[PDB]
Amino acid sequence: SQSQGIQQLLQAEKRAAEKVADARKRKARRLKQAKEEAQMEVEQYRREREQEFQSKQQAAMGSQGNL
Amino acid sequence: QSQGIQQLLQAEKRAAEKVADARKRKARRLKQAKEEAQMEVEQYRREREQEFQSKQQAAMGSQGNL
Amino acid sequence: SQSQGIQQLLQAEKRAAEKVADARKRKARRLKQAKEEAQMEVEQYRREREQEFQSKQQAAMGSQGNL
Amino acid sequence: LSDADVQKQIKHMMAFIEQEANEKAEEIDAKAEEEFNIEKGRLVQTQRLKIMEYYEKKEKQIE
Amino acid sequence: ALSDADVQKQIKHMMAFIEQEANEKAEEIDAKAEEEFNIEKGRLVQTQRLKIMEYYEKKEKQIE
Amino acid sequence: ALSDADVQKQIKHMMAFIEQEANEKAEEIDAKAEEEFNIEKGRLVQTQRLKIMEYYEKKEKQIE
Amino acid sequence: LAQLFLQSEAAYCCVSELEELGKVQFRDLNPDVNVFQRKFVNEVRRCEEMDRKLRFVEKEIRKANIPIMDTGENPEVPFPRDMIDLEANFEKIENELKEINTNQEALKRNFLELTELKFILFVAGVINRERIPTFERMLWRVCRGNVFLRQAEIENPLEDPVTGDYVHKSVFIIFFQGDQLKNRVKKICEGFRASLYPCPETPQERKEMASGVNTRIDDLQMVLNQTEDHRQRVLQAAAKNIRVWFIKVRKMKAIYHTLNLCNIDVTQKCLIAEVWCPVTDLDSIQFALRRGTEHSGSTVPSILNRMQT
Amino acid sequence: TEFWLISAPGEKTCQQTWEKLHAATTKNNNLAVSSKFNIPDLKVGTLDVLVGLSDELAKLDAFVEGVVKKVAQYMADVLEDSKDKVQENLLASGVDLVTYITRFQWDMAKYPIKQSLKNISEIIAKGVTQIDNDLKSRASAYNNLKGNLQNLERKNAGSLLTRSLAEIVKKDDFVLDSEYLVTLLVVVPKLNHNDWIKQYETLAEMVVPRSSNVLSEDQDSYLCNVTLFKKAVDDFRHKARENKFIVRDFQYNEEEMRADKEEMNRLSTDKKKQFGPLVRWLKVNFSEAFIAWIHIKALRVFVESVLRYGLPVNFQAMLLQPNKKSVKKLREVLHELYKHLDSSAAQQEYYPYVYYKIDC
Repeated sequence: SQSQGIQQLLQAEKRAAEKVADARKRKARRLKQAKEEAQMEVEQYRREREQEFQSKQQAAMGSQGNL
Repeated sequence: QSQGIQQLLQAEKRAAEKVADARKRKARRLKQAKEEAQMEVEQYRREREQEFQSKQQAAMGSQGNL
Repeated sequence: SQSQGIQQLLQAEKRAAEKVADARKRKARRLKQAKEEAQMEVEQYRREREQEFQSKQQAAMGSQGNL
Repeated sequence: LSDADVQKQIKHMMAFIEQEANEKAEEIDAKAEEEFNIEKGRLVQTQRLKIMEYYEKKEKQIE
Repeated sequence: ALSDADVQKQIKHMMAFIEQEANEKAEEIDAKAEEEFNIEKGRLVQTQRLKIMEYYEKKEKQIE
Repeated sequence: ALSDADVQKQIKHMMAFIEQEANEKAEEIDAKAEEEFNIEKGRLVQTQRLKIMEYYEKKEKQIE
Repeated sequence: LAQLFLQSEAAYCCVSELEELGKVQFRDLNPDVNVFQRKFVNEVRRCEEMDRKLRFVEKEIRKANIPIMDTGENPEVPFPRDMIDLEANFEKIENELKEINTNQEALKRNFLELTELKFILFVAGVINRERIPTFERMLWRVCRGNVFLRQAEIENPLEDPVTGDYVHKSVFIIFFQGDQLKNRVKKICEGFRASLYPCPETPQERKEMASGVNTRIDDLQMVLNQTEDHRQRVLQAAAKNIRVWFIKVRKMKAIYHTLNLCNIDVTQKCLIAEVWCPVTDLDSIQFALRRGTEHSGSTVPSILNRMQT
Repeated sequence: TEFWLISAPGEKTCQQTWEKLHAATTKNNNLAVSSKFNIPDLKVGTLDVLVGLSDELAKLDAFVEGVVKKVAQYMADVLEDSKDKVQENLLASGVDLVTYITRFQWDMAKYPIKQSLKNISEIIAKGVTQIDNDLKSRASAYNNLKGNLQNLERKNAGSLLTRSLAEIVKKDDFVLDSEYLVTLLVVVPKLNHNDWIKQYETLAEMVVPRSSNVLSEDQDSYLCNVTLFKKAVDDFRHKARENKFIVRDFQYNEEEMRADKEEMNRLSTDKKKQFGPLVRWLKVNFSEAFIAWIHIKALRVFVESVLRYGLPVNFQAMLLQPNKKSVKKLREVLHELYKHLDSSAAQQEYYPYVYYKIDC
């Protein structure tokens, strides 16, 4: 019955190995997603700042013309 | 206790009187010493002053005479 | 008679000791002589060189006044 | 000892290994989520401020 | 275990002893008073006398 | 199995041995003395011959 | 108590001759002088050292049960000054032999360890198994029932590297994931009579490594066997040479001892010695002296003067 | 009262009855007291941590047990709620261990049950360490006051040769600020008491008549004062020595004697004042220390039970109060109860259950 105990514990160890490799994989996946979302927010910020840029530029041109 | 106390109180009184009286006399003699010294040197001053004055009139006379 | 043979050998050793010390004394004498002779030789060498110098000098004066 | 004790020893060998594995993986994922948010915030703030500086200098220049 | 006379004499002695010491100190004090009298008089009279002499000597040089 | 004459002969032999060593040792000493004599002399004679030689040669060079 | 006087070289030869003759009783000429003072101490010391070295080797030779008959040549007894060099050559043998045994033991130890490895490679670990019931129990005390104990046995074990015998051996080997248990059982196995030093490996690479070392150790055992056979050949030749030389050396020492028992002359590097001998012997000795001095290259007359003291 | 702390695999719920109810296996046939521990559900991460915890807790347990003993002995010296003959065991939260064990729980007040074993063991360890240092400080303060107080009591104690005169001599015994008299004190043997009363008169010149008196008496000797001329002090003492009297040169000093009495009373007051709160504090801290002892060993037994049996963590743990001379039967019953269920692998080393001795 020794060979069965040997096999059984090796099976437990294998699952453990799978478990940690996959947890690390999820970590990696989440980190990439994090980067994707972060950049999305950055781009949102960019559009906002570009719009304010456009707003200021036209406002100044108009105002400056008057004076 | 009361006999020894009265005795030592009497001895203390006499001893204290003896030394206080001599201390007082010392102070008195020193003041007297100063007054007598002062009187003598003041007399000496007066005499030297008279000599001085005598000399000044004589000095002026000689100078006048030359 | 062994004690006599031994004393005669002692006498022989004493003579040997004297003969060598004497040889060392001669060595010293010979060295001083060497120095004295050396100086005598130097004086003669100088003499030879002086004679050659003067001969050369007279030849030179003749040759120099010439041509 | 009999096979019943062997199997008990084995059960114990499995059981501790599995518990350790489960705890470590859980620890790993919780920290992973923490690292997700931490790295995300750092990156965002890092570049947002640079963008701001770009914008502000130009705005100043505009006026 | 002592009579009145024996201790009474000793008490008298103790008291007289103390009075005698005070008397001797008083005599020492008056002798010193005389010494301090003479010391102070000599020091003062000579110091002032010197000041007088220097005063007049200077006055003498001016007059002459 | 030796007589007084035979033992004395062998003693005489030993003495001759000593005399032989005495002579060889002395000769060895005088030979080295001779070597030092010649070495020092050659050194000295060449050293001073050359010194006076160089003096004269320099004066000769000045002449020519 | 006649006195003889002659050169130390002639004296060397004569002592050789007189000692083998055996009819001379010498007197000590310097009772107040020690061996340092006699100035034979260098020669005796040399003798003592080589003597001890030879004895050392001889003892090892005797341990090996060698036949060396030690048959003769001893009577020749020469004593050249070159004996010092002979001594050194024999000294080299001692050093060589000691080095070989030291190395042999070292190699022997390595062999046994590799022998265990042969058994260790499934895998059969090595324990003494005197009281394994208790080893097992201690293992469970520190933690009971946590990991499988694998048993293996060794078929027909060979001589124990320590015990020096052949016992059955079996071993329980446990793989642990935790460091605390590895340290625990390390301490346990150190306390227990067991060799559980290498890590178990299932990978083929370790099996190949074990095969490699199992071959190498076989080659080292073959080398050991060769160096031991050479050593035995060397020991037999030395046994003969040494037994004969050994006696010759003992005679050398005897001679130097006798030579210390003399007075050293000042006039010439000669010694004078006194012997007590009857006339019969004195005549034989004079003849012996001629023989001795003739063996010495100097043929010194060596006068012996009869004395009536 | 000693208790045994034992834990069984607890695989069946019948174990409780097996442990407690069924005479064949119940401790001492269900005559001995066996109560369950209420232990929160804690987890052991790894085996390696389990072992570390095992060793660390054994060390910490011994540490705390020692502290508990130290503080209990301190209070024993104090003689506040514990003595050498009675009240040797400390109370837990003011009640006995028997009461405490009846209502035993792991205390979230000492360490949160949501803490890992490392953190829990650390919090308790820190607690006990702090308790020990607090004890070290308070005990030092008390021992300091106790010794200094006794030293002052002793100073004014003893025979007339060494006893302080503070409680003996009065201001009314001396002629103070005298011009020429000095007062000497003479300790005279009882056998020469009357002799001294007379003899002292002739020990020096210039002695004041009828000035002598008796200042105090003792069983071996009497203490008398004498007033005499200053210069005679040397002569009196010498002749007093000649007559085998011990004469002390004591100059009455009202300020020094009062200062000494005030210091004595001040230290006595301060010692009692600190004592009250001292012992109240210690009694409280020692109870807390005892409870910690209980908690930490319940954890010890927890983790050992886990190490001994594995998972899940439902074990049959009982606190046993042995009956007199029942230890043989107790061993018998517990042996048969658990030995047949586990293995020959497991006294001081190998016992079928988890077992720790509670020394109370």
